[PDB]
Amino acid sequence: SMNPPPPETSNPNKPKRQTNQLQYLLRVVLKTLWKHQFAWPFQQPVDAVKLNLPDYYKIIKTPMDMGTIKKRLENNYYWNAQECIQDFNTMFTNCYIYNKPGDDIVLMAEALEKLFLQKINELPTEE
Ligand SMILES: COc1ccc(CCc2nc3cc(-c4c(C)noc4C)ccc3n2CCN2CCOCC2)cc1
Repeated sequence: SMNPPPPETSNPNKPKRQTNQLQYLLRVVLKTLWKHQFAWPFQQPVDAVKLNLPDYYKIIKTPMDMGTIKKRLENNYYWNAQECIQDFNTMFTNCYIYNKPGDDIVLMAEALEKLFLQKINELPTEE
């Protein structure tokens, strides 16, 4: 029932670059969701022990959270913008898999995902 180690956030064996899309992903997308009233449950890995979720890591094999995404962006862990977009999508999908329609956390994830999609709509073009 213990938690796994958190996802990696710093990659020493990978080159680094600054693109307009990565700048938007941190400055607009991540920062807009991070400041939202509903952000706390998504700001660090799910602590299944503290929250009394013993089957969480039996069901969710690709955990992801915004604290991880934020550190990945700040650390230039991503080379392609799509790597970051897929991490946001994984985070929302995990919430939907584990929880039920009508659960408060699901409504919160749905509101954050709608906001994510509104901001992704204006992602700049690839170089
Ligand atoms: C006692 O252990 C903790 C552990 C983490 C946190 C951070 C906030 C938090 N993190 C959460 C993750 C989830 C969640 C996600 C995300 N995916 O599935 C589940 C299920 C749901 C709710 C969460 N909440 C608020 C929970 N409430 C209000 C705070 O006291 C506990 C009850 C607070 C307390």
